[PDB]
Amino acid sequence: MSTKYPIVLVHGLAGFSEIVGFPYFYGIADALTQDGHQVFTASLSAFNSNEVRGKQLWQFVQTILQETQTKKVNFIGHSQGPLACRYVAANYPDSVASVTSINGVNHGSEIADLYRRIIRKDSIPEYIVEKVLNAFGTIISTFSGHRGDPQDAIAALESLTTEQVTEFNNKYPQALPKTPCGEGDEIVNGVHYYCFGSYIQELIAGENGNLLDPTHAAMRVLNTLFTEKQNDGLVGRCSMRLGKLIKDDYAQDHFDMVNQVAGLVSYNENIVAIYTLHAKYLASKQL
Ligand SMILES: [Ca+2]
Ligand SMILES: [Cl-]
Repeated sequence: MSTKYPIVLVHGLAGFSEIVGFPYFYGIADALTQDGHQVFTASLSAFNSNEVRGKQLWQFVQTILQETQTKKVNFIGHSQGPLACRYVAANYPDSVASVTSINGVNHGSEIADLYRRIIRKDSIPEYIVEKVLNAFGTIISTFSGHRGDPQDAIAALESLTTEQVTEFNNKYPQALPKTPCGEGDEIVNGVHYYCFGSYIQELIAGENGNLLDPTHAAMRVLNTLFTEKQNDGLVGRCSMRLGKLIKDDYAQDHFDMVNQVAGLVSYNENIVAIYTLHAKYLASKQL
């Protein structure tokens, strides 16, 4: 069961593989190709708007469609990636077979909102300020070797705020939940939409691998700062919703759902198998 249309993995941290030394979707393109699927990876700019990432993505896809002569692509995006995918699907539906959003910031990130308030010097209790700053420094240091300037992250997190995703969502409403925390239509203008998510949970005798992953400790701290108690450290469970829900109750953090860092995840969960099973599902729908 390989897909009719090529899979395009989409993320919003262009430069990751060059700076960090391994792919953002850790182990995923390899496993999908072992299974017979055509796989591309689109790495889009972190420091740009969602619209501008969507335009970069279209240029990427137009380019691969010329060569595969396949007409359409199946997008699999994580975090900011789905917003760029949504842009291409809304604009160029005849070129998009599906959009699959994995822990997408589809309605905004409470942590991005909080970081913005910090940079604006709103009155935030200092203990909250330190939790955010220290988690970001730990994440940024784990991947890049430097903790960064806290104004380093601004250009990136701005496009993930509830404000800026709301504005995006007004222009590109396709497949968005109607009800608070609902599902969207599976098919809009011929494009199939699917979503996956996860949230941090205290269950038994994990977390195993993740005990060695500094990003997981950062996510666990960030998790405590949200009004939405079910979240993945960066995005609240309901904010991830787009199109048809597949599964959103994995006990995983935001990074874990891309098998990071370096395959350190909770509970010896096989994250790559989430992606390979989903590819077979897409193929099963003649995509
Ligand atoms: Ca992890
Ligand atoms: Cl990458």
